[PDB]
Amino acid sequence: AAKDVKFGNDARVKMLRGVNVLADAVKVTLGPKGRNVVLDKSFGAPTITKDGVSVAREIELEDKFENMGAQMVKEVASKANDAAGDGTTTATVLAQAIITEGLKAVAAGMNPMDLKRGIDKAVTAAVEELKALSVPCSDSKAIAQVGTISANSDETVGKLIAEAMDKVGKEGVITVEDGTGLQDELDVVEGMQFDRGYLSPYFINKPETGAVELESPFILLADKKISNIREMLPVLEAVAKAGKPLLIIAEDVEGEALATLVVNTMRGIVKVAAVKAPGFGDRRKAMLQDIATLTGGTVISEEIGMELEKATLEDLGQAKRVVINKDTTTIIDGVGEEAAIQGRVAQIRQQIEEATSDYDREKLQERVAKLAGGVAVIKVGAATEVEMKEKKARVEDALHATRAAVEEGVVAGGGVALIRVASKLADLRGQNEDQNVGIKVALRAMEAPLRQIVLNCGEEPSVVANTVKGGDGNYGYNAATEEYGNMIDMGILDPTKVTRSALQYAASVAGLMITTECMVTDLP
Amino acid sequence: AAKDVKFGNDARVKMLRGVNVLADAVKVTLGPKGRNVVLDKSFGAPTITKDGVSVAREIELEDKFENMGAQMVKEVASKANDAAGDGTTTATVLAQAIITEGLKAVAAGMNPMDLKRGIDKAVTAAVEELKALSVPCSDSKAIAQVGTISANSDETVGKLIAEAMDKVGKEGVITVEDGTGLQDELDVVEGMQFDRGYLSPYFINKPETGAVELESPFILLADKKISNIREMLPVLEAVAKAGKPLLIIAEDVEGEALATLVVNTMRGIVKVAAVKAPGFGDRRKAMLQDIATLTGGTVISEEIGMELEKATLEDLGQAKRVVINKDTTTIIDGVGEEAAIQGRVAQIRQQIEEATSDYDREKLQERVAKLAGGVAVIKVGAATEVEMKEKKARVEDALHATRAAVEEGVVAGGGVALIRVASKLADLRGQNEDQNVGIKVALRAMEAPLRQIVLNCGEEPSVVANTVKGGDGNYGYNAATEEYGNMIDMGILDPTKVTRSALQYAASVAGLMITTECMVTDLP
Amino acid sequence: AAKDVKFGNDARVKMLRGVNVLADAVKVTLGPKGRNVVLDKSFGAPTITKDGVSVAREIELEDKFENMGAQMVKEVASKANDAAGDGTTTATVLAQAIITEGLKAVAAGMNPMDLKRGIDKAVTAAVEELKALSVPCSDSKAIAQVGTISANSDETVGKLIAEAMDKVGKEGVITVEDGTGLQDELDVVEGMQFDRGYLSPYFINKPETGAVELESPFILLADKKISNIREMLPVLEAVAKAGKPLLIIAEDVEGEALATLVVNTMRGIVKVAAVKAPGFGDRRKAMLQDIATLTGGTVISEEIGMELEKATLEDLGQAKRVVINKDTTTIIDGVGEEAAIQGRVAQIRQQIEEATSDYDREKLQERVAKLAGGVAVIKVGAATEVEMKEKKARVEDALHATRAAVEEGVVAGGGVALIRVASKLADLRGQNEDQNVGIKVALRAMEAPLRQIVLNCGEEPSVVANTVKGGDGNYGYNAATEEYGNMIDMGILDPTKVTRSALQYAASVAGLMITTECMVTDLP
Amino acid sequence: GIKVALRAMEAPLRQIVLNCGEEPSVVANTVKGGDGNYGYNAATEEYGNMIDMGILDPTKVTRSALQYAASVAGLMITTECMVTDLP
Ligand SMILES: Nc1ncnc2c1ncn2[C@@H]1O[C@H](COP(=O)(O)OP(=O)(O)O)[C@@H](O)[C@H]1O
Ligand SMILES: Nc1ncnc2c1ncn2[C@@H]1O[C@H](COP(=O)(O)OP(=O)(O)O)[C@@H](O)[C@H]1O
Ligand SMILES: Nc1ncnc2c1ncn2[C@@H]1O[C@H](COP(=O)(O)OP(=O)(O)O)[C@@H](O)[C@H]1O
Ligand SMILES: [Mg+2]
Ligand SMILES: [Mg+2]
Ligand SMILES: [Mg+2]
Repeated sequence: AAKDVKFGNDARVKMLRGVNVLADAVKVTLGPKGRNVVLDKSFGAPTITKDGVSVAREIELEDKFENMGAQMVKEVASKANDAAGDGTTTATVLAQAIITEGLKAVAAGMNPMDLKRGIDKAVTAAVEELKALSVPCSDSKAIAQVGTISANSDETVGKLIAEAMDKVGKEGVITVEDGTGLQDELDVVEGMQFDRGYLSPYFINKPETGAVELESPFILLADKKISNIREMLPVLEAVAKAGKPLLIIAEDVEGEALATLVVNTMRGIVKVAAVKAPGFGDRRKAMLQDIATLTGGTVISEEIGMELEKATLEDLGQAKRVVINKDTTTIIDGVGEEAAIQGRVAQIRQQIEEATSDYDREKLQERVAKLAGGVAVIKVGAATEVEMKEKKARVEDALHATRAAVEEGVVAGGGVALIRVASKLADLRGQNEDQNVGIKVALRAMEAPLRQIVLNCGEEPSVVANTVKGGDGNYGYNAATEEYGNMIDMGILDPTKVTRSALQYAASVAGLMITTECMVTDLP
Repeated sequence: AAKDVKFGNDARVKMLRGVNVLADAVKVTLGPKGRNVVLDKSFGAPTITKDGVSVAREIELEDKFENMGAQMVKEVASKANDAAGDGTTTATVLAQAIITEGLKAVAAGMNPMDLKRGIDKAVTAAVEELKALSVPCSDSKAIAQVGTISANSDETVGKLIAEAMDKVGKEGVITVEDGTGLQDELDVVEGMQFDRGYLSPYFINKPETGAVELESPFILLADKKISNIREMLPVLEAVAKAGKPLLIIAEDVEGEALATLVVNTMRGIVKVAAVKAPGFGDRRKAMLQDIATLTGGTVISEEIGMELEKATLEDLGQAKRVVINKDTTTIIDGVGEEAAIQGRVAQIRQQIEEATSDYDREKLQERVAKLAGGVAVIKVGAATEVEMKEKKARVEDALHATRAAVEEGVVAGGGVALIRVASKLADLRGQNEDQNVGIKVALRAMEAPLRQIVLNCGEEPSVVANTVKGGDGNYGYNAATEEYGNMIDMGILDPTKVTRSALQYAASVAGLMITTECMVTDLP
Repeated sequence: AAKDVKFGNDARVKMLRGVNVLADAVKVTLGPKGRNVVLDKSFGAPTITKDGVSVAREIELEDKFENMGAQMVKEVASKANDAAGDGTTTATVLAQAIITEGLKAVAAGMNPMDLKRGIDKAVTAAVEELKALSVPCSDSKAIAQVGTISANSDETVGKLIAEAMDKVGKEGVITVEDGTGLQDELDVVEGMQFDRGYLSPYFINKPETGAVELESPFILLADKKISNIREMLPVLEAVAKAGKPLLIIAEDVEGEALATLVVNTMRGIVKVAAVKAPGFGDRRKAMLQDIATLTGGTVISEEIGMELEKATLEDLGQAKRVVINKDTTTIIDGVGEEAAIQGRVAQIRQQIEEATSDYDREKLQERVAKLAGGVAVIKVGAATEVEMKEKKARVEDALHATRAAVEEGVVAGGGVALIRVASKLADLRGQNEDQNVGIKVALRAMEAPLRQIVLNCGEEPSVVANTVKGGDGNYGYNAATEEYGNMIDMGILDPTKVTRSALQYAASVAGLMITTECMVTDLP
Repeated sequence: GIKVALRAMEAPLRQIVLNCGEEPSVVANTVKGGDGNYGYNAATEEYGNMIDMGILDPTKVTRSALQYAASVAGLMITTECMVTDLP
């Protein structure tokens, strides 16, 4: 509406303070010695977390100019989380050091626009160095180590995650849920399973819980619900002839079908139970072909060349057995050929490489794992609900970190990789002196993540940093153990992607931010 | 809306004060000499309670940082109540001692994360120690003592509760209601009974108040309302031929069926009364099978290939007698075999262990006890509603305490068990000194519940503790009689579960709380 | 309701200050060394921009009289942006110099109406000089230079845009969208394409992702949607007789027509499917004739003398092949005479030349590019969301700058064109002295854009101005390299249209503003 | 109390370095690494034997300063109450 305007240094100073407030809050949660930050909620209970992205979202400042600086730095932490789900706190630290030094350079009389370019080119060069340093992380011990390091140095977290990734496979789906006990527990689901139970409670086969176990059953898929649509007798009768159980997947099954069905099942004529498809028409219809092909069956195209009666017994899918409860249906193993299993998976590859990425990929891969791999769920122990969210959150960070480490490798932790690369880029130069200073400023900022970790440990950041620089390769300081050695051998590893993303996201916002001459905001 | 941020010691001090305010409110109500807390309600007259959880829920501080501290400690008291329904005041005290000592350790210059690990390791060991100490409470005398101790040393409450648990059984359901008199009274329900009156007021078998007693009745169950679908008479007529009374359970019965029924019943041709099912769709339908199986009858499943007319006299269940009134229907005993009763109970086991837990188990166990055991209701006598709430509240706490004592045994009271276990753990060490101090801090905090009890009695908390520590096993100080002796022999018992839960819940929040470096809250 | 009135100098001073506030905020972003402006909003994330128009739109002042001045100057920046999309910051600067000097003239005892006439006369003469100075930009290198200069001396932007304009042609359409990747990308579309996908997913000719390729298809256009209006069989059969694929464009196609169509396409009867028309009746109907004429087909005018069945195979248009996916339909090349492609284009000239220009031209030219030229889409890379809009914003400025440069030619950059033309007009005299001063003032103001650029550089604007005036023709100062030379040789180019528009738009509003004797506004 | 007194000792060295515009934490760490009279001379920005270089304090002044500092400190540590004239 109405504006308050500041020029040059006055605008940058206020912006810097906003950045410092946001960043200082974020910094205390960086490292094994990192300490928790509590966010005030008026909803039910306060939240205490060591996750940098969560803290950044929450922070808004009373001073409009300072707030604007903080709001812009908020995004780098936000973007880092979006990319790999970890290193958000580290990214914020880099933004803090780049911005502070860059503004200082601007004060010196240098053109910030040139400074951005220096920084941006330095960043591009730094990224290439990170890729060189990055080494594959395919073994279980290394995966555990990244999980352990990511989840505030918890060895158990990394170990459990490593087992999960190993058992489910490369494309498997891993999730984390609240645990009943104080103990961390891993659950693995083998085969094809979904969240819909049986409409006919009455047909219970052996176990209670409403469990339905059909042995060598035929699977029926349809695009229409069945009411008085019981007319499918030659199809069901054919099944009746073989004396085999029938499993039905469709939009819905009505009381008429179930009433007659229950008696047929109860007298032993046919053991048949029906369960509703996954949900939305786009959702269930897409998911039907895979169940059909997996079981060797044929999907009934209601809207096309098929009808309720029209379909021979061979069109039905076959499975060893199924498990049905009120809320869930499990197929033990449908009998289908590998060419069909892979073919269903192969058509999925286009689906995998999708521009949408959010929503489409998450659900779609779940089908993929289920079709040929497996799905794993991790339970987290903790006496209280608040302890539980912190513990679970860190575990998720480790889960994301392992995913990042596998796909793009790992680099030495403790901030050593950024400080080590900075020495390498010492010879980088640009078009003019202002750019050269910008390049140098970016390198200078690289050091900061290392020293924050040490600072949070209540130890002199400068002492540790000087000895670390003096060292070679992966040599660095272990904050937790309070001693010096090879970071990789100690099991402290940062996934390369989070490290890279942190530096690129920090620099990207920082470069433009340092170039701000004029700030525009509302008056009180 | 901007946020207020505090760092380190300033945040921890404010947090501590919030904790102290909440804890001080709770502490005064701890022990035989515990004092009352009055909660102001604009609803009606103010409430007076000695229950710590009730007091904890109410407390919220003007200062946002202090409030945040209190809200976090509020949860330990709240969680304890949810778990066992007692020891909430004791749990809060442990949080008070743990946090005060822990923050002080942080002040010294130690990693809070390490202190928390020390505390957690000590807690895990403490819990295990409690299980060893826990002496089984399988007799009525011990149960009475735990009830009496829970009820702020009210002997009548404890004895009454023991009789209730004894009479109903292990899976029996015990509830407490406000009495219409000044005297405490126990009510026990035998056989199968439900909260539904009779549709036809007109037919009363003999006793007044709508009391219907059918002698050797046949019981009919249905999934249908009856209006102009009276055609079922061949079934009714068959019963008329028999000369036996008919009991009817269905979704509803209307005047056409009721009006014909009334005259047939009025002049003695048939003695038949109809009552509506338990309540909600699958809740009532779920409960129909047990009624019919218990009585040896068959449920007419509309939903299953059966019909209203289709049912023989033999299908109907048989009972010695039933009792009905305007709001209640009771069956003295159905003729059903034990293997079928157990089969119904066995199938209930899945129902027993379920994710829903809250409310589902409460209603589900009601069916369970009703099916083979008994249901007990306790009335509390008080002239005034305010006196009644305090008296009744303590009774419920005692009821929960007995349930906890039966399930997990008991430990010596007066906080002696926690202080006694602490001596055992004096030999517990972690990876480093910071953890060792955390361990030591937890052990130190164990003593506090004992001393708070003594403190409330106007006696030196430290001296009593020193003499109690010098004792063996269950030796301790009895606050009520002001002298030392064997706590178990004096009838002071703490259910193991409440003691265990108190320590675990208190420590879990306390550990996280001491690790707080930054607190964020809204501006004043 | 009530009004505040100010007279003479006080009114002008408040107006001037309002102008100065707006202009000072805008000036900071002018030049290679220009600096960013950050805008705060309650909707999403704060904006960082170097675009003067974006900054101008936001600014509104607390003082009603100052606001009135700022609002009037806001329009010159806005109008310039709307006219050419670039030079908005420079235009604002001219308004600043014109008004400052003009007001000074007002304070000199001069008639403002005459001063305005002098300004207007000087501007008319200046424009003609600009017309003479402009040299056509026809080579790729020069276009790249204008794009690069507009994009704040970013070489990649100029390179990418130069390739695009050359490839799409003069009437082709170039747009910019946010890119998925970090790097900038260019997409070029050949032939005729539209944004509506296929109704039948089942219909995939060969490649996956819903990709359909029909070889030598017959194209059908209709003004109706097919539900149960299935009959068109003799039309369909004729295509079947031919053995060629059929493409259908209409308001809609239903499942009944699609279901039979799917079966028809699978076995081998016909390879045929339909895609929905562009959108609104006038947009789709107006766009139907061109697709039919392009392919040599006839649009079925349900409205006119044509109906469903009434139309043989020859009526249908032809194309070499089409590309169909979920979101788009592409015609590779329709077979039609150029006597008709041009005819569709020729009627378009009235369509191209009209008052609406916004909405109408974008969509209409889009058709034009598709009909005879090419369409290019540019994707913008950036690590972060804030970087992405700044990068993208500048790219649009370059896109518009290149469009302006090709249409009207280019002039030397750095503001040298205006300073050089001012010397030329040094002998222009009006009716009287007051006008002569007004003229002289406009010439004086021309110099300012050059010096503002130098001022942001951290160098003395006056020293550069004196040296540049002393020089000849295109001689000027390069802010980026800090040295003098030939601006054209350097590659610093100003499209004539942005330069001309800036000067005329600034002057038009400025002349009126200096004329003010009294200002009326609401009370504070 | 012991730790408080031992690290309190560091303050004058660090103060010297701080005044000079040098990092006290860095200088002190290296000086600790050395032995005897070895240390950093703020005036010349060099490390070695401070006494040989030309920087030293009498033992009596160093001792007296340290003991007086501790003596006054202990009195403040033990001071429960203060009494003064109104503002
Ligand atoms: N025990 C440790 N010793 C040395 N460095 C560590 C240790 N644990 C973690 N780090 C490092 O410090 C970084 C930040 O820790 P973290 O809180 O997880 O931040 P993110 O939240 O990961 O920025 C890690 O990415 C890693 O390089
Ligand atoms: N007469 C007593 N003598 C010694 N200890 C007692 C006596 N009565 C109760 N206690 C103890 O003090 C604790 C707290 O009493 P209570 O008010 O019931 O708190 P909860 O509400 O149980 O925290 C008991 O759990 C028990 O161990
Ligand atoms: N590197 C440069 N050296 C000299 N002059 C430049 C340079 N870059 C841009 N200019 C000039 O200064 C003007 C303003 O730059 P710009 O920020 O793009 O403003 P607009 O936003 O174009 O007013 C340009 O139109 C051009 O004439
Ligand atoms: Mg991490
Ligand atoms: Mg109690
Ligand atoms: Mg521009």
